Amino acid sequence: DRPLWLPGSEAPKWLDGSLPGDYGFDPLDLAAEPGRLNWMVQAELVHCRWAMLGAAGIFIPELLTKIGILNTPSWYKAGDATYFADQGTLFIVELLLMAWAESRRWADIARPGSVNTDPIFPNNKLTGTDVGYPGGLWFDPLGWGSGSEDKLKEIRTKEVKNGRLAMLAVLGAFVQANVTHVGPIDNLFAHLADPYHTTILQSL
Amino acid sequence: KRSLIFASKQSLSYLDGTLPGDYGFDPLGLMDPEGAGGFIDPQWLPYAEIINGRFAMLGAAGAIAPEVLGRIGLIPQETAIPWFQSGVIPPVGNYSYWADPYTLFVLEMALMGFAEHRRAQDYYKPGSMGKQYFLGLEKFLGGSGNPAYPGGPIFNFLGFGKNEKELQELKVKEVKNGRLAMMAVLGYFTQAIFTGVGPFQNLLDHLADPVHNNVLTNLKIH
Amino acid sequence: EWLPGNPRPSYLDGSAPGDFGFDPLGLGEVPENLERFKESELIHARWAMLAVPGVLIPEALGYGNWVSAQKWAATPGGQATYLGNPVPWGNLPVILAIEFLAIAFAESQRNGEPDPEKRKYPGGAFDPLGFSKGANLEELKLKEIKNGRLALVAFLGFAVQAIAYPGTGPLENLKTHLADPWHNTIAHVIIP
Amino acid sequence: YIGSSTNLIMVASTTLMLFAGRFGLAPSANRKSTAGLKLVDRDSGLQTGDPAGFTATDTLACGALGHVIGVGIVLGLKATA
Ligand code: CLA
Ligand code: CLA
Ligand SMILES: CC(/C=C/C=C(C)/C=C/[C@@]12O[C@]1(C)C[C@@H](O)CC2(C)C)=C\C=C\C=C(C)\C=C\C=C(C)\C=C\[C@@]12O[C@]1(C)C[C@@H](O)CC2(C)C
Ligand SMILES: CC(/C=C/C=C(C)/C=C/[C@@]12O[C@]1(C)C[C@@H](O)CC2(C)C)=C\C=C\C=C(C)\C=C\C=C(C)\C=C\[C@@]12O[C@]1(C)C[C@@H](O)CC2(C)C
Repeated sequence: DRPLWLPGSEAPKWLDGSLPGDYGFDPLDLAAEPGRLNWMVQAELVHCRWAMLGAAGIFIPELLTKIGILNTPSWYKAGDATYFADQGTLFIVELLLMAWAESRRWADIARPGSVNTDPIFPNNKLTGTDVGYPGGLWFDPLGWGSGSEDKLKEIRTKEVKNGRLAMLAVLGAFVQANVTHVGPIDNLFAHLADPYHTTILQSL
Repeated sequence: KRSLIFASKQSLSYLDGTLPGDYGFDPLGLMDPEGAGGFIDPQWLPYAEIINGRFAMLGAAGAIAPEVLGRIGLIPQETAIPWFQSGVIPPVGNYSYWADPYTLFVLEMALMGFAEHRRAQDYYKPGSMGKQYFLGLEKFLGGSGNPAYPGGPIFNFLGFGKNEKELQELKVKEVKNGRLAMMAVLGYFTQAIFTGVGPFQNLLDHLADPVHNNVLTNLKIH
Repeated sequence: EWLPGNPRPSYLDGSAPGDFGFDPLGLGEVPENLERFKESELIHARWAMLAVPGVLIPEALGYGNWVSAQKWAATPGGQATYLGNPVPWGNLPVILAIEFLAIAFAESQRNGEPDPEKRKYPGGAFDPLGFSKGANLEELKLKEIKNGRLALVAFLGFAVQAIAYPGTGPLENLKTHLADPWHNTIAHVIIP
Repeated sequence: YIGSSTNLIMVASTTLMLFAGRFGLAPSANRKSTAGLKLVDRDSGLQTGDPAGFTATDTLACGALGHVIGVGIVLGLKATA
């Protein structure tokens, strides 16, 4: 039917053919129970989108810092720099603003098509019909995610794949700076210099 | 039809399975209805078991909670002390609270009397605590037919056990956890005497070197 | 309505003041217990609304706070000013056993009234300005319950951020927040 | 201490007593001794998972008597040698 993670195999029954990025990769059957599949697809959507943003703040800064256009600190040292606010205050402000946005999304997931109206002004509405893809003039200012179902799967598939790669990259940076005690981009430009003696094994 | 631990022909005559934790374990025949009396009778022993077990659940999860929470480091370390050093036994250890432990004991006796006497009067005369005026909330403390399970708006405010099957399974789970907590408190006491350190310290000592940290190596007291 | 879209519980409809469907647990399932809890809510809310101005006005004039006196406090009457320059009759006693002797009276003459709606909204003798004898009574009850809930939350604050900074002004805390909006917040007690 | 003579004596005594009680070589709850020291069968009323009929009370009795005999032997061998 479709190219799966393994060339010779049979896709799990629950992952029939529908969701974007569907490749029948579920060895552990972590979405076999009915109803859990909807939760997981939303969960992966959230992580990947966060990871995309998190990778652009871990590599692009260091990308245009090592060559030098910004002079920003490293990703793993930005947690101590003094900013106009306080680190603790910034944490709490995030927590409440995150609470509002996360809570609005949670209500959408639990009851689809119930949080589609602006509270302050009950005239502005959010254009969205698929859970996890809410449009409107804020999230979708260009109308690039509405129309034929065919293009929806393409762009959605493009979205998740870049996201899956992004999640993997950020996991690297985390562990991969933890043991090497050096920046990610520095590792890249040290791996293309002497590739055969700059490997995971030679870092213990 | 059920698991039998150390049942007998005599015990199985009156232990049939109605009670939640009923497994026929009555080697001493203490719940024989033929010679029912004051406190040794079928109506009181399950109730006493449930109450001892509930207080033991509070004890086993309370005699070790401050020590664990101080080990993980979120309560002050001076409050992270073994249970026997919290003023319950002043000789082994004492702590200075807002009131001296005898004033605290008198306050505890007053409050626990107001609660325990009402529980007793509901056991002996069911429904008698929902008639006389009691600060206007005597209607919450009415109870049900079973003394051990009032299940009122206060004692059951999340409303578990809507159906009878889940209710009975939850009863069995309560009885099992209570028996475990009772045995755990007995272990707390004996280990406090034989070791001199808190239960979590004993657990960590056993987890460190199991073969040189056990009852056999540690009945040297110190 | 506390959560948009969340279905209303079958026993919490938009009839009585409030009724925003906020009952995650379900403590008010029984109609009579719900009726009693409503009255408990109004009593708590009215007490909180009375209390908060008594903690906001005094300090604003620079006379201390609600931490100024609850035990072993100003013996010469009320501090030395405003409430009458040591005018008050109960001058020396600070733990003053005349306040927990008349609130008992107000209780005792309060408890023992039929007609729950009149148990909660007496009217008549307790309506000097006759605002209840109007057509906007339901709106007024809603406004009262709303600032009542707000006062309850505000006094919960008062308590917690009196126990978090022993000795301070619960409104000079607003001064501290305004002097350093983004630098000093609750984070001090949440994250050091 | 595991290889000590005291440990060996105590283990042997307890094991021998348990073996005698379990395999009908000593009186038990279901094995009564008459005046002629002959073992007859009785219904003690205690149900046990042991196919032969060894009960928890039988185990406790045999272990207690084995410990008694082992302590006697250990102290006697210490006092004599
Ligand atoms: C407050 C203690 C207490 C009480 C009142 C009861 C009461 C009851 N149990 Mg429960 N039980 C308890 C503790 C208790 N149990 C504990 C700790 C365990 C785990 C070992 C069990 C395990 C258990 C099972 C598996 C079963 C019962 C059953 C019963 C009923 C049969 C009558 C009976 O047990 O004698 C009444 C008991 C007492 C009056 C307690 C006397 C305790 C004496 C004074 C001291 C005990 C020894 C002491 C701790 C020293 C220990 C030395 C050494 C062993 C370490 C009755 C409702 C049976 C039943 O029908 O279930 C409903 C049944 O099948 N119980
Ligand atoms: C809830 C039951 C429970 C549990 C989990 C433990 C666990 C432990 N005890 Mg405690 N203990 C208990 C009951 C319990 N005990 C009771 C009832 C007594 C009184 C007879 C004691 C008296 C006691 C002493 C005097 C000592 C321990 C010690 C120990 C440690 C094991 C080493 C050892 O010699 O064990 C000896 C264990 C016993 C003498 C009791 C065995 C029989 C009881 C009923 C436990 C049965 C366990 C069973 C599998 C259920 C476990 C529940 C759950 C964890 C699965 C370990 C932390 C030693 C220690 O602190 O090491 C540093 C030690 O010196 N215990
Ligand atoms: C969100 C995320 C990270 C984002 C990071 C952000 C936002 C923040 C960045 C920074 O904060 C730092 C770091 C430090 C600060 O100083 C600076 C900033 C810039 C502020 C990654 C997600 C990470 C998510 C990852 C890596 C997921 C891993 C999953 C894998 C690989 C395997 C699992 C499975 O295979 C099983 C077991 C069974 C299969 O059925 C299914 C699957 C799920 C596929
Ligand atoms: C109530 C109870 C424990 C209560 C504990 C409390 C309040 C602890 C309080 C504290 O920790 C905190 C909270 C805070 C600390 O800072 C201070 C203290 C004060 C230390 C234990 C009961 C504990 C009760 C126990 C252990 C009872 C065991 C009974 C058994 C085993 C009976 C067995 C039999 O009866 C059967 C089943 C069948 C019969 O036929 C045969 C036999 C064998 C007789």
